[PDB]
Amino acid sequence: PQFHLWKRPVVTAHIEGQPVEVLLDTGADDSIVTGIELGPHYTPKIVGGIGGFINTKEYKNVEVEVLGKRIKGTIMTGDTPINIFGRNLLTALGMSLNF
Amino acid sequence: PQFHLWKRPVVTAHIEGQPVEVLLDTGADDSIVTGIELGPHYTPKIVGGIGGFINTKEYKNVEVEVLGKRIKGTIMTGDTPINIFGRNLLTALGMSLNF
Amino acid sequence: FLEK
Amino acid sequence: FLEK
Repeated sequence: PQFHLWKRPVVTAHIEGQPVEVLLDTGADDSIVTGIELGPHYTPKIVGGIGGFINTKEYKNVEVEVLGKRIKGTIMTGDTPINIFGRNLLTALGMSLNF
Repeated sequence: PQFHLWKRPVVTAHIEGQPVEVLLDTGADDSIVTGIELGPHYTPKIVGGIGGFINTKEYKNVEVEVLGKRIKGTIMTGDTPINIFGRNLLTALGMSLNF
Repeated sequence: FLEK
Repeated sequence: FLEK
């Protein structure tokens, strides 16, 4: 199936049972989410974007249900203005950019 | 043809004859380039990203050759750390995100 | 993510 | 664009 990019490529995902709207982003290396609580077992990180950088919390082997499939992967949480699924999860969902 | 996303989706483009490496990004609304000079006929803009926002110069109807095709479109220039082609040009190149 |  |  595919996304024709006249609108933002947005889907609903469940992270450890919690539902979240996410943007599927090929220019992101990694994924970052806000407004979800995931535990004390994290490593501190900083990710850089366009306007500067932010502090994040990296969680490994998190359970994610999206597009009729359940995968486990790395998620960061931090003060992002929008939630992003980056290339790390898009490869796990078998997505490609086609032309 | 397609890009499998284990590596960054990067191509070379010619903007008004000048060659530039660009990242094809589905989470960008628009495109922004640096290190190219495009004229005094621009409108001032500010784009926001992850770490904050930047000042840009918006140029309309610019000539772009990429993936064996020549298209005209809107490009901004500013102090981006990487050059991005956003959804505005990816639709004009007939790209979709497939799964 | 980039927006105006 | 997002990176670590």
